[PDB]
Amino acid sequence: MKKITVIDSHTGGEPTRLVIDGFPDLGRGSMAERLQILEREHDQWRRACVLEPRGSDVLVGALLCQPQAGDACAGVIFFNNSGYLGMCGHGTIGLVRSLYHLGRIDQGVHRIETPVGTVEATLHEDLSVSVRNVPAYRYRTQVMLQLPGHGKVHGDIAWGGNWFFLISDHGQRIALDNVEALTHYTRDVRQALEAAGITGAEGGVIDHIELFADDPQADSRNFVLCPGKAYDRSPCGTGTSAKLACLAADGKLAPGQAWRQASVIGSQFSAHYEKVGEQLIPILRGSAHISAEATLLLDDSDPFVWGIGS
Amino acid sequence: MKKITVIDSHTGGEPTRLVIDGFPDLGRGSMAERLQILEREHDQWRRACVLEPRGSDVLVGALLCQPQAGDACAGVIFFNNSGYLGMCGHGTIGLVRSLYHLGRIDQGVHRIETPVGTVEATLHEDLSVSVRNVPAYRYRTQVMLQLPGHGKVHGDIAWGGNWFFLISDHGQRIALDNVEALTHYTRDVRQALEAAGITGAEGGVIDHIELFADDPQADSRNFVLCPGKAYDRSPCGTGTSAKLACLAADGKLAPGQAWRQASVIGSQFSAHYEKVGEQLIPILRGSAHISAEATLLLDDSDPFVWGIGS
Ligand SMILES: O=C([O-])c1ccc[nH]1
Ligand SMILES: O=C([O-])c1ccc[nH]1
Ligand code: NA
Ligand code: NA
Repeated sequence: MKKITVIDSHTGGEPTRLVIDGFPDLGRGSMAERLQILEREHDQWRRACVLEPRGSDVLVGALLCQPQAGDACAGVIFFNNSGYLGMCGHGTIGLVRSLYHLGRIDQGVHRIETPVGTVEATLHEDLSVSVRNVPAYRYRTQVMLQLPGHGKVHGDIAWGGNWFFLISDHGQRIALDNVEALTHYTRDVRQALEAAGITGAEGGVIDHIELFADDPQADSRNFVLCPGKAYDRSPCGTGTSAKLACLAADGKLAPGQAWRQASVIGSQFSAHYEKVGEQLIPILRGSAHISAEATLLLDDSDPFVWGIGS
Repeated sequence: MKKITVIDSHTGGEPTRLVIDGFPDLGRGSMAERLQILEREHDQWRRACVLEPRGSDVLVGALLCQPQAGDACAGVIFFNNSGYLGMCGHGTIGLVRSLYHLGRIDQGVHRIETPVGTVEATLHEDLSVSVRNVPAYRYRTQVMLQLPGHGKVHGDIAWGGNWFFLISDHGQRIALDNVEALTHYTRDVRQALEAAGITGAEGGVIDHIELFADDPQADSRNFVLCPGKAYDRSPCGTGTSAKLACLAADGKLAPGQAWRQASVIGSQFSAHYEKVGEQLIPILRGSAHISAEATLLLDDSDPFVWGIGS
């Protein structure tokens, strides 16, 4: 039995499996270079960690890495049931809260290396975490999409640390009891995007889809389809970052102004942005809670030792 | 803060969360009496253990209990995302394999108390487990059912440790890549059963639905919808038990004869039955593997400490 030592947490219901020991050595390169090696040479390990039976389709994993920079407290690579993420907001909140749980950091400011750049997390007195994310921006606005059976929708294409399509005119009901219909709708959206050749910058695959609606207890409520067709239980840190860039460009949110984003299950992030140069810097605040301390055990006689399915 | 100590395993891909410490005390009564107490007074604990975010909709839990009988090695209560099970074949295989992992038993024959009676498990040299289940029987045969959009189907109503509706003339393709349509189909079947007021013996709610099909490498492949609308990744021990009773009554399987049942994801059980009196005793053999050793942590500040959702 190979062993993988993890701290499982969740942020607003969205889980993070922080791998603290047991994965193959990925060398001493950047987090982006280590991601390439992990995917190319050791992708079976991602599958063991986060697919059924030892994980779940909902699960996002985070491999804790020694960072290159002396002033960074950690590096991380994020992954899910289908592949690799860029940044991960809920995941970074989970990582920091987990490092605190392990006694490796205290309250204060920490820099975390990721495959898309270094972010800065503040662990507050209440143990919530603010993440100063990589820069966010809108690439295209009100891109028209024909949805069979639904008709035309318009969406923004925006980068928040992953690529998102953001839709307000969907006409769908956003609530936990409707996640089946919402999942089908957003799958159809991604299909339509793929059909029409619509990408982000430099042919970036738009693999996250988010729908927005009014909420009586927040500025907005969202539903977010992740690359592997599981939904985000949280308001989605990178997704909300993309949203801030869109609001700003539309003249609807100024620097420093708070924006409360509720998730499909009612959890909340508060967010604002700062302007540095031409760049918009999204800052997200939320809380994670520890779910479990676990050691995954990989039995060589188990036919699903490297995970179930395709 | 509060801790729940578990051994997670899976049987042919179907997970079992064996709770070995941390649940409230349920007294010294029978397993059935303890189930009553667990559900009435402590159902939040089931939810904390097996619902999101610390569990999954797929997960079946098994609370380890001290048995009443001096010659029993353990008692168990089984539960899922919706409520409580009776017996659980895959879960018993997982329990026995987990007790061996913990060094609490060795290879040989063990009696396990359950809410529907005592079963006998044999842990073999290859670490597979044979479970001699409680008696099984067919209650009604070829019950007619109109399915709006399909229509009509015929099924058997049978007890294998839980109540099942068993269908062969469904016209559905049974494979992992089709679980979405299979889930809808069985949901409708159950919908139709409730509509017509169809039950098992003494008003027994038929809460498991199973479809059967031919298989090139087994006698049959099945899809099993569990009470909480998750599917069984295993061939389903109690489900296959019910199947043996139906086959026997139809003159299609004699005592001692092997029946190989494949699951929707390709895992297999081998099964046969023995005849004692007017009773049919189903015997199921399969293998579990350990997934993880974990300590669930229940943070009082966590909004979802007792689980997400309805
Ligand atoms: O919080 C996020 O940034 C995220 C991306 C995918 C899932 N969660
Ligand atoms: O294996 C079984 O008996 C079972 C029942 C529900 C899920 N698995
Ligand atoms: Na509002
Ligand atoms: Na066959």
